[PDB]
Amino acid sequence: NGMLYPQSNDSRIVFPLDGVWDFRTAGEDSYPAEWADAPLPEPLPMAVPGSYNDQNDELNLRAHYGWVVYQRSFAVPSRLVAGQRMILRFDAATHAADVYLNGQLLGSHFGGFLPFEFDVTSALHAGENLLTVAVDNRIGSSTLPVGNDAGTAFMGSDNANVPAVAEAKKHARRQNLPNFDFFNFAGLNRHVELYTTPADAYIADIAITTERLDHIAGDACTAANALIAYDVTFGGDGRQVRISILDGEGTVVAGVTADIERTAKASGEIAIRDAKLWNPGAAYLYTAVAELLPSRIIDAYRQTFGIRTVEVSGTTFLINGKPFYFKGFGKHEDSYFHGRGTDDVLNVKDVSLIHWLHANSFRTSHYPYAESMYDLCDREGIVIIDEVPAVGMSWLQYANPLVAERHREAIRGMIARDKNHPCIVMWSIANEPGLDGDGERPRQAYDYFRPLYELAHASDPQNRPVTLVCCQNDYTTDITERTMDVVCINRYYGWYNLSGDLDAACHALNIELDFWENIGKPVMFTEYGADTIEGIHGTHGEMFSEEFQRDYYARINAEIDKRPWFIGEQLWNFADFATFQGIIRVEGNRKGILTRDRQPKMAAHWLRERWAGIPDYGYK
Amino acid sequence: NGMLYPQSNDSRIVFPLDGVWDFRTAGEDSYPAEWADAPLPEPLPMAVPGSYNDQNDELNLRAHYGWVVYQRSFAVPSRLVAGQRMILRFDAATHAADVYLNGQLLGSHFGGFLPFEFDVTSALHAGENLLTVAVDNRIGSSTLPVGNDAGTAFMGSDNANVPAVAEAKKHARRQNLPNFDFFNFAGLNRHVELYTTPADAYIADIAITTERLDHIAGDACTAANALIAYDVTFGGDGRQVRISILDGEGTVVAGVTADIERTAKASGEIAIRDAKLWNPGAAYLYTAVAELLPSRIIDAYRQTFGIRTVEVSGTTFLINGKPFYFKGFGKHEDSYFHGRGTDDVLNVKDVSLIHWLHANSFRTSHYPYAESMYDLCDREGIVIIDEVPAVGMSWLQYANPLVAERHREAIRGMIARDKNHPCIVMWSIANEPGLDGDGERPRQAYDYFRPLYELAHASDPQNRPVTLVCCQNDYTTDITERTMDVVCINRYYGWYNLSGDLDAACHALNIELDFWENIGKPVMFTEYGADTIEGIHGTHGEMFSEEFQRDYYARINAEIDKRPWFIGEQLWNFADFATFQGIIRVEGNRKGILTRDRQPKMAAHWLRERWAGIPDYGYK
Ligand SMILES: CCCCCC[C@@H]1NC[C@@H](O)[C@H](O)[C@H]1C(=O)O
Ligand SMILES: CCCCCC[C@@H]1NC[C@@H](O)[C@H](O)[C@H]1C(=O)O
Repeated sequence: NGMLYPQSNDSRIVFPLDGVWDFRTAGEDSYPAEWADAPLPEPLPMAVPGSYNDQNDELNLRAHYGWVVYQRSFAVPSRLVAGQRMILRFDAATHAADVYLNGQLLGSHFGGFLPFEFDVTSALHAGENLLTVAVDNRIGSSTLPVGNDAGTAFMGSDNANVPAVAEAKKHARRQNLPNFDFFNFAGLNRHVELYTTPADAYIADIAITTERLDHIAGDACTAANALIAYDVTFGGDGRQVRISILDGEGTVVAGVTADIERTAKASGEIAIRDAKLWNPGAAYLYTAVAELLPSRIIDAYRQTFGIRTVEVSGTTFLINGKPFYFKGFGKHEDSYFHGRGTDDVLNVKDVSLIHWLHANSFRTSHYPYAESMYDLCDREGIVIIDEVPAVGMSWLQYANPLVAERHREAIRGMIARDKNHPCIVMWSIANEPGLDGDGERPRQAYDYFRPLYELAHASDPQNRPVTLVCCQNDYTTDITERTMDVVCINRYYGWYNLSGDLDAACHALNIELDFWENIGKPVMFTEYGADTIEGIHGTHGEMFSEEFQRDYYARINAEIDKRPWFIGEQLWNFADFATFQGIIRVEGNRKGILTRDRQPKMAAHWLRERWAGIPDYGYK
Repeated sequence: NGMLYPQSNDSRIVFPLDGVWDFRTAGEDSYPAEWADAPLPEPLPMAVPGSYNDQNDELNLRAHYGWVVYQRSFAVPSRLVAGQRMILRFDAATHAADVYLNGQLLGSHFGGFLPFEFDVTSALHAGENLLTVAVDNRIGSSTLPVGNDAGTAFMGSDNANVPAVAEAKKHARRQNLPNFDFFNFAGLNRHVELYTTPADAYIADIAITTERLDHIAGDACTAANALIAYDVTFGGDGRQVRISILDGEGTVVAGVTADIERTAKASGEIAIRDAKLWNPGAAYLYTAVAELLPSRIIDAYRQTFGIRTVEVSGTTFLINGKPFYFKGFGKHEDSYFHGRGTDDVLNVKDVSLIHWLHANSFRTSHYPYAESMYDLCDREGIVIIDEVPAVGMSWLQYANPLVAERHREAIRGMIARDKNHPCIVMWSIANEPGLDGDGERPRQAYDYFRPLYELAHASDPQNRPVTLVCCQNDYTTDITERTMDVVCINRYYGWYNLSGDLDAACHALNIELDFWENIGKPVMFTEYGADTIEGIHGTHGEMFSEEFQRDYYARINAEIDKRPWFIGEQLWNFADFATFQGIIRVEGNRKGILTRDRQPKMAAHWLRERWAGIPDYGYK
C-alpha cells in the first residue's frame, strides 16, 4: 500500500536514473517488443523527466497517437546491491507503461500521475543493465482522464450536417480526443530512480495523524498539548521500532519504543507538550524518525509532518479551530519546454509567486502533482486541495467497471502517497463530472460517487473533508454536490454565459447563491475567470482585455463578500497553459492571472492588493 | 429614383456640412421632440462623417441602445439660394433617421448604408439654420442587417439550462442582438451636404451602358467600335440635352444632341471608334457630360464611366471577352476611431495595399460602401462585387412583408446609386442566408430570393451577373445557390470544422468540389480563412498562429488550382475588424491577412507572392 519517497541514509541509498535517454516513436496500438532486448535503433534523445511532446520540433509529437519507447543503460557497483532489496521507481509515466529490464517484462501500470515500482532484485546483474520503457498516451471512454472514443475535443467545433465533413472525418488521422481542457502531455513526466532497503526487514509505510489538540493558543501558534498517532508498516521476513519526534531544530522532544506485531505493524500515540502548530502562512514541521531495531539500527526512515487539525463545522472550515478562508487558484503542471514534466525551479518560483500574490492555497487541478511540490508547500505554509485525474467523466463512464476501478486506484493511490502532508486539508474526487439532468441520471451519478466519497474518508487516517468540483450546471437537479463536505463550484457567469454583461452575471450569481444559502453547507469557488491576452487594453474593457479580467473579479468578489457561508475564492487559472487547439483557445488557455511565463496581468496586481487585506483566519 | 452624387459646376454648387456637430444620447425608443426646436442642451462634440460609438471614452457608446441626436447650425448667402432648388443630402445615416430643419420635420429614412435627400427650398431661411438629425441604431427581426429579437449574438455562448441564467437574462439591460459578425457601428457614418440645382428643369439621373463591343484588340486595350447607350432623366416643370463624351485627356471624341420626351427622359446610343477599354489592372475612364439646353446652359452634370462588357459564359467570367480570375477578399468599412465612418485616406491606402498584394478585386461585405471608394476603384482598376445589407436572414424574415420591401429597397437603391461604375462586375443580394434543410425550407428560401435575383437583373441597365453569397451548409438540399449566375461560397473547412486538420479539411473540400464540378456554374470563394494573432508563432503552426494561417491558404489554394471551373479566390478578411464581444472574438474578428492597422501577417506575404504569379486574364 505504501509509497514513501525514496530516501538516502545509513541503511538506504537512492540511484537517480534521470538524464538524456534514448527514444523512438512507435505504433498506434503496438511497439516492437524486441526493442527491450537490444539498444534502440537510430534513437532520438529525450530528457527525463519531461513530456516528450515539445522536445522535438522536427517531429509533430503533439499529434502523436499511441506508443513511444524510452531506453537507457545503467550500472552500479555490485557491493552496494549486495544483500539489498532493490526497487525501481517511476514517479510518473503518462498514461500507461510496460517496463522491461534486461529484456524481462517487469510489469505494467495504468495511471499517469501516480508513482509505481518494481522489485528488480533478481532482474539486475553486474555491468550495464538495459532499461526499456514503453509509454502509451492513448485516452478514451475507459481512461482517467477521460477521452472521447469519437467526435470532437472539449468544446470542439463541427459542421456535422455537411456530408463532406462527415465523410472526411471517417478517414482523418487518428488522434486522442480529450474530454478535458489541457493538452495531453505524455511520457516520463516525473523522476525515475532505483533505491535500496534492507531485505530481511524494512519500513514499508508510515502514517502520522494529529488526533487531538488541547488548549490551543489564541493565535494558534501553539497548543498546550498535542496528541499525535503513528502507524508504521513493515515488509520482509518481539521486534521493536523506535520513534523519535524531532522539532524544527532537530531536538528530540518526544520518543517511544513500540512493539511490532504481525502485515507487520506498529501503532500508538505520542503526547507533545507546547506543540508548535502548522498554519497557513506560518508553517512548522516536525520529523517523525522511525528506526527498526535489531545499539545498532536495522532500517530507518525520516518522515516530515505537521501538527494541525481540519474540521468542517456548519458553514465554517476550521484549521486548528479557527475559521479559514481560501485565497488562491487552480493550477497546472505546465511550462513551455517541459510540458507536464516536473521542474523544481518552476515549483520554487511558483511558490514565491503565491506569496507575492498573498494567496494561501491552490488545487491540484486536475491530477496529483509531483511529490516535491507538496514538500515545498509543507514548509512554505500553503494549503492544498488534492485532486485525482477524474476529469471529463459522464454517464458513459459510471457504467464502466474498468473506469470505476481505475477511479478507486487513483483515490487510494493519491491518499496513500500524500496522507502525511499537513498542507493538504481536503480531497477532490472529480472535476466537473456529469451530475444533473432528468430521469435516473442524477441518481446514477450519486450512486457512482457516494462510495468514492466514502472511500476517500476511509482511506485518510486524518479524515479530512472530501469534495467534488462541480461544473456550471442545473444545480436544482444535481443531487450529488450538495452532499459533499464542502461545496466546490466552478462558475463562469459573464464569460461562457451572459457574455460581457457583468450586471447580469452578478444577478445570476446571486440567484444561485440564494440557492446555496439554504443548503447550509460551506461553499467556495474552485474556478472562475476570463480568457485574457496580455497587452490587450480598453478604457471600457471588453472580453480578452486585461481590464475586463480585472473588472470581472472585482464585480464577482464583491458579491461573494456578502455571503458569510462563502469560505473561499480559488480562481481559474494561476497561469496560462497549453491545450488542444481550437477556436476558443488562443495559444492555449488564457484564463491565467499570470502569463505562461509567470508575468502578472492587470488582474494579478488587483488580486494581490485585495488578498493582502484578507486574513487567513477570521475574514468571515 | 436617381441619386447622383452632388456636383459643383457653373449651374450647381455643393455646400458640405461635415465637421464637429453637437450631440446627445437619447432613449431606448424615443427622443425629446423639443431638441429639434432649439439648440441641444449640454451637448457633446461629435465629428461627422463617423460612427459615434468610439468618439467618447467617458461613455460606453458601444453599449448604447436606441436613439441619439445630432445637431448643427449653418448659414449660406441668400444670393446662392436665390431661385435655386435646395437639396439636403445624407450619404448615410445608420440605421434610421428623422431629420428636422428649423423645427420643421423634413422626413425619415431607414436604410443605414444608402443615401437619401430632402428638398429644403422652403424650410431654409436667411441667417443661421438649425439642423437636427435623430439617428436610431436598433436592429431586430425586421431590419437589414438582421437583428435578434431575443437571445444571443453571432457564434454566441450560452448555458440556457441554468435557472439563474434564464432569470438574469429577462432583467438584463436591453442591447442590440445582431445576426451578423461585425459591430453595429451607428450614426452619421458618411457625408452630409447641401446642394443646389436649377429649379425649373434639372438633370435627375444618368445611366451609361456598354451595349456592344466590335472587334476587341488582342490585348483588349481597345475595340474597333464601342456602342454605348445613355439614359438621362429630368425633373421640374421641344427641349434638348447635349451629351459630350470626353476621353481621359478631356478631348471631346463624340457628341450628340437628344430630344427630351415626357418622367421627362432622353435616351439614345453613341458609337465610339477605337474606344479605349476599362480592364482590371488597366483602368480607362471617359466622362459623359450632359447639358440641358434652353449658347447658354441650363443645367449640367459630368458622369464618369468606363467601357467594358461583362458576361458569364459556361464556367467562365468574361470581361471584354477574356476569362477573368478573381484575386481578393471581403472587406469591411472598419477602422480604429472612425468605426464604419468613411475615411478616404484609408480608402486610398487600402487601394494601394490591394496593388501591393497583387489582388485585383473585393466584395463590399456586407453593405454598400461609401461612394468615393467606387470612384477610387474605377480609376485604379480594381474589380468590385457590390452587396446589399441582407445579412443574418432566415425563414423568419422570408415570411415578413416589411423585410421583403426593405430588401427590394436596398437592391434598387444600391443599383440606382452604383450602376455607372465600370469597376462593379457583379451584384450580391445576400450574405449567408438560410437556404437548406428539409421539408419546405429550401423551397421557401428559393421563392423569396428568385424574384430578388430577377429584380437585380431588371434594375441594372448593364445586366451584370447576380449572385448570393452562400454559407457553409448542406449543399445537397440547398436549391437556391446553384441557380445564381455565379456560385459564391463561404467555406471554413479546417477552422470551424475539422479544426486544425488540413489533410481532412482538403479531403472534405474536394468532396464538395466534386459536387460543384457537375453543377456547371462558375464557382468562386467569397470567404475562407482562420483567426490569426500577429506575433503568435510555431514551428508546427496551430490555430491562431501566423504559420497556420499561411499553411491554411497554401493547402486550400493548391486544391482549387486543380479545378478549371473555379474562377476566383476571395478570402476572409482583408483586415482585422471590430465585432460584438464574445469568446471566439479576440478583440474582434482576427481573420484579416492584415492587422486592423493594415500591417501584413505572414500569410499576406505568401499570398502576395502567389498572386504576383497569377494573371487577371487567362489563368484558367
Ligand atoms: C460554464 C460551463 C463551462 C465551464 C468550463 C470551464 C473549464 N473547467 C475545467 C477547466 O479544466 C477548464 O480549463 C475550464 C475552461 O474552459 O477554462
Ligand atoms: C462554418 C459555417 C459558419 C461560417 C461563418 C463565417 C462568417 N461569415 C460571415 C462573416 O461576416 C463572418 O465574419 C465570418 C466569420 O465568422 O469569420
